Amino acid sequence: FREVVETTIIEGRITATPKESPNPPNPSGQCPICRWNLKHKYNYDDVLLLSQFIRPHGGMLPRKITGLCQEEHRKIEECVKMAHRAGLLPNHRPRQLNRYLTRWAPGSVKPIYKKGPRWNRVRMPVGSPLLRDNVCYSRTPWKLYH
Amino acid sequence: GVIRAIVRAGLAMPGPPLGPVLGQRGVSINQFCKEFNERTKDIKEGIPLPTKILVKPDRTFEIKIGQPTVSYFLKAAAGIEKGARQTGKEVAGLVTLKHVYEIARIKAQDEAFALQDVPLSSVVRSIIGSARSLGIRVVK
Amino acid sequence: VKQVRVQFCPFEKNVESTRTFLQTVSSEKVRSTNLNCSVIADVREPCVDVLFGDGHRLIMRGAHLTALEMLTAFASHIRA
Amino acid sequence: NTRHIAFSGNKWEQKVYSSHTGYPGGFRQVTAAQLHLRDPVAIVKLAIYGMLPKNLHRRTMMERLHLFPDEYIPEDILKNLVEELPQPRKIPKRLDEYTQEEIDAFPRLWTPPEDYRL
Amino acid sequence: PRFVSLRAKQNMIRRLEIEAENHYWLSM
Amino acid sequence: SREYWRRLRKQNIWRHNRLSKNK
Amino acid sequence: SKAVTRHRRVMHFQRQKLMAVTEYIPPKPAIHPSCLPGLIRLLRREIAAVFQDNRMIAVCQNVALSAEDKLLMRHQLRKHKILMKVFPNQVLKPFLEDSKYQNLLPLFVGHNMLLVSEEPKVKEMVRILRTVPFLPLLGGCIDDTILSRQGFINYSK
Amino acid sequence: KPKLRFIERAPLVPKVRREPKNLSDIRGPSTEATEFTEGNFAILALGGGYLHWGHFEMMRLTINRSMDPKNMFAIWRVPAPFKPITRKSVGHRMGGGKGAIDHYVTPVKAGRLVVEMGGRCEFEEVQGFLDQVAHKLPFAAKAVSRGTLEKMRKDQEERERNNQNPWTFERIATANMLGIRKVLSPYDLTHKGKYWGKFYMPKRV
RNA sequence: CCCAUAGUAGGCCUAAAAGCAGCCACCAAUUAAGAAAGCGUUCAAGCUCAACACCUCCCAAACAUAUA
Ligand SMILES: [Zn+2]
Repeated sequence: FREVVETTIIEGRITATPKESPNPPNPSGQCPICRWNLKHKYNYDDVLLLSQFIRPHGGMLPRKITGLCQEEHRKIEECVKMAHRAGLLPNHRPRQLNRYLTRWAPGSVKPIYKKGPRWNRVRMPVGSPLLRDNVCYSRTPWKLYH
Repeated sequence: GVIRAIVRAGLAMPGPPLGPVLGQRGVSINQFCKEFNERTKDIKEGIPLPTKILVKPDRTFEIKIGQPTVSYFLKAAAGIEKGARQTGKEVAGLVTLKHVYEIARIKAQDEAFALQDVPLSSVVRSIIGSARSLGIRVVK
Repeated sequence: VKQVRVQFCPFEKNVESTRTFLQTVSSEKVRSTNLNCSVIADVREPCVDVLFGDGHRLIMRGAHLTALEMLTAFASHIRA
Repeated sequence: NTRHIAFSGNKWEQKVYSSHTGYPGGFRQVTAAQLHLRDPVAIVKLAIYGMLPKNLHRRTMMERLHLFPDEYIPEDILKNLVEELPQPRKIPKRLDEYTQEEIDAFPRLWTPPEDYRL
Repeated sequence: PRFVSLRAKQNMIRRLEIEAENHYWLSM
Repeated sequence: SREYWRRLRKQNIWRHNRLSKNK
Repeated sequence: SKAVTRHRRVMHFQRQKLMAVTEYIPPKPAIHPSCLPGLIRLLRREIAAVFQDNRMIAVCQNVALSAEDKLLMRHQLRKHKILMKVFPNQVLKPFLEDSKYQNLLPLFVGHNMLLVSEEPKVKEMVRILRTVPFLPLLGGCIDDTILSRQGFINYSK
Repeated sequence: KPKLRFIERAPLVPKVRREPKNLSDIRGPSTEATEFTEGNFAILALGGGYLHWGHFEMMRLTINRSMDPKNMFAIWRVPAPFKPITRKSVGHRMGGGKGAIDHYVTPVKAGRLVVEMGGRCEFEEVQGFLDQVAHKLPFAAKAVSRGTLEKMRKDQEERERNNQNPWTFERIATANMLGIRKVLSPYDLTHKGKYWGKFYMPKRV
C-alpha cells in the first residue's frame, strides 16, 4: 500500500505491499475465496479472513481492488458488519452489551412491544440471510428468526 | 451577460422587444440605438441584423455585427415577404443552384456567427439544409 | 489562495493525478468563481506549490497520490 | 457472571419483558437492555423461570438457584460446589488473543494493487 | 390459519412413494 | 461515412427523446 | 362461500399440503455458474491519413477554455492551416503502436488535443499560451524524434 | 380511427331476463382473445374479474389522455357490458324474488388481452400509462408485448421442464394419488393447480 | 462524476411567443450537442438529459453450529 505522509509538506510513500501464498488449491477462479475453496465454508467467527478485506479503520474495501464475486463480497460485507458489533475487531477503531450474530444497527431497531398471535408472530432476526447456503453439520437448519 | 436579439434595422425603438428584455441588467438605451443606427448606415438598410452585445460588469456597450440573417435573406432572395406555413410541401420560391453558390461566397466570412468552414461544400450544404425546412425549392 | 505553481514531467514517467488536477480544477471554471487565485503550470516527481497570501506555504510532491485526496487536501487548506 | 450475558443480536433492543402492577395504568414493558441495567440477575432468572414446569414445585426449584452478577461468590456458596458445567457456547476469541503462529497458519488470499491509500 | 411443516411434507412424500409402488405393480 | 454515423447518432438521440416522454 | 370469492379463499389443509409438496424446485448445479470463466474504422483511416500527412505532431491540454475561447483559438489557428483534432486514447494507443511510435506511448493519455501541421508557426501558439497563465505545451515528435518544451523552444526560435 | 371508441353503459337492446351469476365465466384460462392479432402491445390479465362501465371509462380516459394518434392506434378486445348484475333495494329484507337489474358487466378470464396497441411504438414509452391503467384495473394485469408474451410462455415451459420435483399437480390430480380428488375440484383436472378461484398463480408450475 | 458552440430569435399565424402556446420539415457544421427529453420566464436570459473528450395486561420459555 501507500501512505500520505504530511508535516507544510505532503508526500505519498509506498510501504509494505503484501501478497498471497503461492499455492492456491483451486486455480482459475473468479474471486480469491473461490480460489481457495471457501465458497460456503466460513462464518462471522473467523476474523482473519474478514480482517484481510477491511481497512485499518474498520471500513470495507471496495470490489475491484479485492476482486470478489457479487454474492461473496456481500457475504464479506455482512460478516464484517456482524463481527464489528460482536466485539471481534477491537483494533480497528478510529482512535456495554455483549453480542453476536447481529444483523441490524443497535440504534435502528424498535422493540417488539406487541408480538402478534401464534399465526402472525413478530420474531427477532438472528444471523444474516446471506449465509443460508453454508455447509450444515446439523440436521436442523439455521433458524434465522427467533 | 450575453444577449442575442433579431432586432431589425428599419426601426431603432420598436418597444417591448427591447424595453423590458434589457431592463434587468441595467442599460442606457440611447447609446444602444445610436450604435445600432450607425451599424444600420454601415450596411444596407431595411434588414434584420443579429447582435453580439455583451453587458460587461463595468456597464459598457460592445456591439459586434456580421452578415445579415438567414431567414429574411433567403426569403428576399426568392422575393418572399412572409414565408410558407407548412414548409414541408408548400413552396413559394424557386431558387437555382447558382444563386445559392453566389450568395454562399459572402457568407463564410464572419467570426461572431462562427461560419468559418474552410471548404465550400459545408456552408452550401448547411444552407440547402436550412432551405429544405423552408418554402424554397432548389432548382437543378 | 493567491498563487499556485505546478510543474510536471511527462518526458520522464508521467503522473495522471496532476494532469487531472490541471484539467478539472486548475482551469477558468474555478477561476470564474475564485478570481484572486493566479495559476501557472509548466512542463518538462511533479510539484505543486500553493502560495497563500496570509502566512502559509504549501508544497506537494504529487507522484504516488491520487486526485481525490489532493483535492480534499486543497479544500481543507482553503477552509483552514 | 450474569452481567456479561450475550443475546444473539438485536434481542438486546427487541426482547421486551412485560409486567403489571394491578393498579390501572400499571402496565410496564421494559426491553432487555433496560432490564439488564436495572438488575443483572433478572434475565437469566426469568429465562429459567419460564423454562421450568408450571406447577407448585417451580418456586422451590427457584430457591435452589443462586445467581451472581460478577465473579464474586460468597464463601458459604463457593465451598459448596462439586462440578463446573461446560459452557454451551464456544466463545469466539477475537483478533487480539490470536497467537502469531495462528495468524501465520492462515494464508493470505490476494495481492492488493501496488498503489492504494487505505 | 394453518401452515405446512416439514413432517407433513415428508409424510405426504412417503405416502406418494408407496402409491407409486402400487401404480407400478398394477400395470403387469 | 461521417454523415452516416452522425445520422445514426441522431436516430439514437431521437429514440432517447421518445423513450423519455413520461420521465 | 362460493368457489369464486373476492379475496383469496383459504384452502383445505390437504389441498395446502398438495400445493406445498408440488412446489417448483429449480435445478441446483454442483458449482455456481457465475463463479466460472464502422466508426472505429473511420477513426482508423482518418488518423492514419493524419500520420502520413504531417512531419510533426503537437498536443496540449485544451479543456481549460470556454466555448467562445475555443472559437477564438480555432480562428487564431485558422489563419494558418493547422488542424486541431480531438479523439479518444482507447483507440489512439493502438494508433501509436501501429505507427511504430514507441517513445510516444506514455505521451497520449487523458484529455489530449492534436495540433497537426506541415510548416511551423509555433511561436504564435507560444505567445497565445503565454498571454494566458496556464495550458502548457505537451511534448511532440518531429520525424521520429521526440521534442519536449526545451526542444519545442529550440525548434521555435 | 386510432382512438378508443365510446363504450355504452348498456346495450341498445335491453336484457329483460335476469341471469344468474355463473361465476365460472371468471374462473380458468381464457380461450377467446388470448393471442395477438395485427397489434403489438396489450394489457394481459393475470387473473379474472369483472369490468364495469367505470373501469371502461377510466381506461379510455387514461389511454386517450397520454395519446399520440399520429403514431399509435388502439383497439378494444373486451366487448361492451352485457352481463346483468342485479342488486336488491337498500335496507330491505330477503325474499320477494330476484332484485332488479343494477348494472352491466363484462367478465374476463385469466390470460385475456383487454386492449391492443399498434403502430410505430416501442416498449418503454408505453409501459408508463399501461402500468398505471393496469394498476387501476380491478384484477391483476400486466403490460405485455408480443416479445414478452412469448418470453413468459417460454419461461413457463422451462419451469415445467427443468423442475427436479417428481410430484406435479397434474400427476397427483389425474392419477388420484392419495384419494385426494375428494378435496379437489373437477376443474383441477384441467387447471392443473395454476388456478384457485378467480385468481391465477404465475410463479407456480 | 462529466459537459453543452453554431446556420438561428426555424418559418407560419401570433404584440413576440425563439426547442420549450400551437401546424409541419425535423436538414446541417467541425469531430460532437436533438429545430429538442423535464424546470423556467408575457417573451427572453438562465438551468437539468442524451452525445462529445477519462472510462383491562405483550403473551409459553427459549435457541442461527454434535452427523435424522
Ligand atoms: Zn466466486
